[PDB]
Amino acid sequence: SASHILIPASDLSWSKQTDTGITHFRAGMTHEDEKLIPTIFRYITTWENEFLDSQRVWAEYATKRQEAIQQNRRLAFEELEGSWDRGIPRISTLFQRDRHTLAYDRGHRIRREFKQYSLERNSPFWWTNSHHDGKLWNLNAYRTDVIQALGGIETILEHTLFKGTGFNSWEGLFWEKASGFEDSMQFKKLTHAQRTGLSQIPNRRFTLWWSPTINRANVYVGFLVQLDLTGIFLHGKIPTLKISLIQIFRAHLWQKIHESIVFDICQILDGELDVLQIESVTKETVHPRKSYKMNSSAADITMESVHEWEVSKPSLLHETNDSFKGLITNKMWFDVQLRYGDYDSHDISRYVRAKFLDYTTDNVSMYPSPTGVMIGIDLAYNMYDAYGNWFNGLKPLIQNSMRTIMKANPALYVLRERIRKGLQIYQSSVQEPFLNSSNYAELFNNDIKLFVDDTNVYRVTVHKTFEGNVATKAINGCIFTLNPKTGHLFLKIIHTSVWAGQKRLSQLAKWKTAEEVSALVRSLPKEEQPKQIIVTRKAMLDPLEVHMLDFPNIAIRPTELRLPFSAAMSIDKLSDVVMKATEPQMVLFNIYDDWLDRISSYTAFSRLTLLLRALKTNEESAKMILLSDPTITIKSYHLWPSFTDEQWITIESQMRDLILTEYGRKYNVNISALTQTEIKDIILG
Amino acid sequence: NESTADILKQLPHERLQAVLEKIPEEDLEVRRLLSILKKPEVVENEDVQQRRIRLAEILMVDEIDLENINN
Amino acid sequence: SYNIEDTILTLKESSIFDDTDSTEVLENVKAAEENADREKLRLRQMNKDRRQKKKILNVSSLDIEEEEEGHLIIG
Amino acid sequence: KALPIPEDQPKKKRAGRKFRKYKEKFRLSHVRQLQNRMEFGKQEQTVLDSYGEEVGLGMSNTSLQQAVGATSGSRRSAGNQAKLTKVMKHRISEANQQADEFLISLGHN
Amino acid sequence: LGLLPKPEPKVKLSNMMSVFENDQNITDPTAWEKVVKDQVDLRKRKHLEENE
Amino acid sequence: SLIPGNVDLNKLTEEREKLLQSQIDENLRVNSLSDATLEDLQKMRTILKSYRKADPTNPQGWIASARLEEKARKFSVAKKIIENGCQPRSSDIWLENIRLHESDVHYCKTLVATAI
Amino acid sequence: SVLLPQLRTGWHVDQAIVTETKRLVVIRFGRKNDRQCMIMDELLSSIAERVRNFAVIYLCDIDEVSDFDEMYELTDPMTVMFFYHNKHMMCDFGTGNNNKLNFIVDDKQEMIDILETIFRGARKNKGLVVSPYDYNHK
Amino acid sequence: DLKDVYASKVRLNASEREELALIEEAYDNPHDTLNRIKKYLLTQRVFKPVDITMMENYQNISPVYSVDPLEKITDAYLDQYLWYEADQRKLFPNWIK
RNA sequence: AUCCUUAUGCACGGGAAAUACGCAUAUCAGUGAGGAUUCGUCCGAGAUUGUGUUUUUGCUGGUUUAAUUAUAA
Repeated sequence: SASHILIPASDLSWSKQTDTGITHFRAGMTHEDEKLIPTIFRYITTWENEFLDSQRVWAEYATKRQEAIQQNRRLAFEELEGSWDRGIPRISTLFQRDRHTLAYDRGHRIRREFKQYSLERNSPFWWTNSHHDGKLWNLNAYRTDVIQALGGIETILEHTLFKGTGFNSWEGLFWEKASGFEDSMQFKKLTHAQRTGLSQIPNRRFTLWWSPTINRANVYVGFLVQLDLTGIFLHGKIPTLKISLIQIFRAHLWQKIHESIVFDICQILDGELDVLQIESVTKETVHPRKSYKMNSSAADITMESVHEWEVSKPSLLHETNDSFKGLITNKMWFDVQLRYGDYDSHDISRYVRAKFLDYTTDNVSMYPSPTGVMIGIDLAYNMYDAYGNWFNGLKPLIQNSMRTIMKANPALYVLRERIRKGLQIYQSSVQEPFLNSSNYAELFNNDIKLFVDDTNVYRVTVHKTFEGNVATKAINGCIFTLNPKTGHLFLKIIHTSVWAGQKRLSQLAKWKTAEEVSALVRSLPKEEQPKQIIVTRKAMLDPLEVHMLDFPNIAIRPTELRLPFSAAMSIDKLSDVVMKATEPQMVLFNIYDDWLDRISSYTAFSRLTLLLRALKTNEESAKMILLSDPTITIKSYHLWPSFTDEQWITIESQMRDLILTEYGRKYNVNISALTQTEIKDIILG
Repeated sequence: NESTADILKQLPHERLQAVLEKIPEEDLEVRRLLSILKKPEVVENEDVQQRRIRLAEILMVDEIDLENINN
Repeated sequence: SYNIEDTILTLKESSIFDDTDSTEVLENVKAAEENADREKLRLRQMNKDRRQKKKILNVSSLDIEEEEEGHLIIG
Repeated sequence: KALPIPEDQPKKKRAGRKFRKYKEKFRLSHVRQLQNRMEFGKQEQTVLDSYGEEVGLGMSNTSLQQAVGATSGSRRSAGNQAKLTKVMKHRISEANQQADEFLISLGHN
Repeated sequence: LGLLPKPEPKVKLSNMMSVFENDQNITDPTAWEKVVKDQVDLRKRKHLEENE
Repeated sequence: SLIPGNVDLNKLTEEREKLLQSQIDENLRVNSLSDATLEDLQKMRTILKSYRKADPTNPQGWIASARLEEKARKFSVAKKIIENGCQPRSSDIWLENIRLHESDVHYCKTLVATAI
Repeated sequence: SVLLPQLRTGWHVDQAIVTETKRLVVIRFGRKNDRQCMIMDELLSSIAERVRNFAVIYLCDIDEVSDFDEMYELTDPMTVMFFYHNKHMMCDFGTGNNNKLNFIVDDKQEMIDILETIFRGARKNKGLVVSPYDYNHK
Repeated sequence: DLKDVYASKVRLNASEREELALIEEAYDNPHDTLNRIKKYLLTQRVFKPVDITMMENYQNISPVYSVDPLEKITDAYLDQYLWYEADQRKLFPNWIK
């Protein structure tokens, strides 16, 4: 902005909800130099000031050059780090990595003006390459000064729906550029009209995101209308927001919310008959259309007295001091009313006591006893209030009720999705698609790849005895990595001695591992360094990255498949090497033995997944199934007993059978009910 | 059991395929019948069978009457 | 140093910065996946029963909340 | 020629192996998505176009790689790497050899 | 029109991992290796055969 | 490949000249990417803090929070952070801190001296 | 013009509107001495064949047959109306009168996006088509 | 400098991806492409038509030319050269600016 | 009797492209389609015109509980 236009003081007021109570904010009571949207004019340096800095800066340059030269040294990067950003050729130029090839570029400035002719796009900066000169301005600071000068983020978001999606804090989230969605819809085949229709949506996400302040009295004036079945008003047609709001409320969602809440409350007091001595409580019948009818209202929940109840002056959920001596009466009700608010009125409380005092003292509103509590809710902001008559054991209950509820109802939570689609905000987890059973076949593609296990790295194992109890030891652990193609393992054993002098071994472990991976890749010539390194435990995303930074090519996935690579340690030869380890070391193996020469990597990996997936289950009772033929040799070379192919047909038939049997036993779904899919998922997860 | 077998025979490949069936199999007899129909006696590289086919195609395309009506 | 249980125990998965200063646990590898797959299974059979037999769940606030709800050794 | 008919059609979904490699072209990459995701509340990375105008690459670098300016190697799809049209291809190669024999005529002489 | 047998996917080693034909893709790893391998040699034979 | 940040020319040239001259003989931190945002810098500070409080000793940990941090900023932060964790057997900590904090023959040779 | 066929009777009208099965019906109501009723006649003259698949165009002077004037409320020189399976198609232009049409559209491509857009809407049975373009200020 | 029209673009149209192809090939097998250049210099005197479309300042219409991507290469090489030498030999004096 | 070669056909394995390919009673076209240059020559088979598809052809993949009926009166 270059212009003088300032912040109407009414727009700096905001709100927040504490469990203790609503807290409010206005910074506008205190009158100061009133608030101006900072404008470009201050963020730019007059050309003079620069050029002058060009003389001097270049001077101290050439001098200090002759200084390091006077040492036969070259200018340390250090000095000029005093000031980079100043001078017309600037500085970072001199430190550009590529300068040796730019000296061979000449006459750029004549070109860059001529680019006018060769091609179309306007080139509003034609007087510099940023390679030669560097960068001639920073509008960074501007960003901040606009935010702050608008009163800090929160005071903005109060202008949004963002409370509606009810993320607690925004700090984990990413947007979705619309341009992506739009383009991703352009590669299809679209009529020119269809094409224009992709102009809109990147608005339509906007006017939602701003709908509270766009939609309000002070703005469109005009006359209200309601959306069809719901409780929202439109000061003007706003043809976008209408449609998108509809798609936020369908299946008559408004109601289903209402009912869901009320229903949950009676499910509360229902349990509470005892505590308060309430002779009963009823969900009333409701004119089905009540939830959104505004002018008039009826009660909802009915409440009874073993003897009677001492009412109070009607008060607010967060208020403390009570007068029960005020009255004594019998039987109570509740209303649940929803309003979907604006930035104009986002504060419910006043909305409550307006509706309480009104409807209570109203003629047409029908509340069987003039005793009962108003519970309203802001859908828009997730706010809630109740201004009721009061008993012992209500507020201490009810507060705890609502709290739990806002975290709970399927309904509300089906706003907080269905909206946060419309806005397309997402929580950030990881974009990287995991291996799933669908994804699975890709493993055998031609990428060099690894699996990595932290499970057995730290092992203190327990056994039962005669006297004290629980024989328990720290054990040399295994860091179990493999490449399913060549079947080379890597075991980094971590010896107990390293563990001793540290605490809180959880994190430190994972870090030990992450290093073992980084260096372990560094034991590989890049020809043999892999691409997808497939993590098991999610938490290993972070620690690998930091140590895998220098290897940008190498993508890291976790999976959803629980992979039985720890049960390998059950193997004799393995636990031999590992249990005997006196020091942390690296030990290679081929788990495939040679199944390769016999049959392809795929199967070879499959049957392996069988042996393991069972060795988490039948374990030794499976180990007999391996050992049921003594005639058959296990070399020092190999691990698995060699066989014929047929013999494996038989084995894998058995092994296959087990995991089913024991599975459908533990989980008591008979084997016979399972789809081929389902079975193999069970083999995998 | 009609429209099926109809389209089935009405399909051009089959419809030819019967017309192949009846014609003799020799170099000499067929090749004769070729040159009688005026066509080139031999096409550059073809083993006998393909020559027979080559007739059948010529018969269908032109919609000639049968080889007896040829003669 | 905190335990959950010739049995071996391994460190349970925990995030570095989310864990920060917190009590660390020792679980059995087979028992973790065991319990998790029992619970998740109980959810699946209830899915097939609900969607197949077309029954509507009671649930709501306290039930879903309780669903959100879902020994030291010296060595 | 008459514009066909506005009416949409049920999608034929045939995804082979072959057919897939023919798709990878027209469908946004992975990286090309990790542009689009704009980290909330925090200014983008942007770079300067030819024209210096800023192309936001929003998430294309995991925030650990912003602090170090590590750019990305990540994954580079060879699937959509642009390739010549048929015709143009032979004009290229053809002209290349022709110029090369002309050259070798400057080679021996 | 039904007269002929509906076709079936040819399955090679490279292709074997992919095929979602119902048949023991994992469960029988080696018995599934079997039908594939003997499938290929079925064809290959039929080639040599026909030539002869 | 067109994600614009990744490009610098000089590496390009060395790689290409080798490709060309080799062919014929057989025939016989870039400026473009904008600076680190604040709270990301804050994040790396945090994760490095957790990885430091992993092991107080084992200097490679502090070394990371030295080098990685020092790559975006350094300034006084890095120097005080390297002087802290050095509280000495490994000549490596000294190889890095020498090369860093020295800046003058006097203090250069104080990191020389106490090291010796 | 010569491409555009014309109507001489309210009988022609309602038969046409009934007797075009599968595609939109477009009718200009306007008086030959009007200005726009020439212009718009041209614009539609250039789109006739190009749309002929999913719609069809007819010219009707109010002065010829003024019958419908009362029932469809015809003011202005030129009002185009769209009928598909005998139903009056209603596409809100933001102009403030959702029914029918009034003013002049100055782009072929536009006009096509309209005839199309409405069409596609009318094939689903939605009574409201929402124009691509809000020209309201007209 | 034939690359950086694109470095923003998400979606290459047809003619583009043709160029960007060439730019990458010649950018890959240089010795060949250089040879192709040198020949073009030493002989080629005929060229494919070149296409105008006009920019706008809304005030001065300016012309805009577009050339076959091939030819554009030998050009941009040559041009690059002439400016390199010409300033190596100090042809252009001060006041041309 | 063996081999190579050549072309064509049936195949088998493998890769590549699907801005490619068609189609046409079109129209022409070694009786020159088209092109080049060092201006002496050289090269020598399709081009035009219209038209259709072309994020595709066929197929196949996964998520938005039957009837019958029994008492002592």
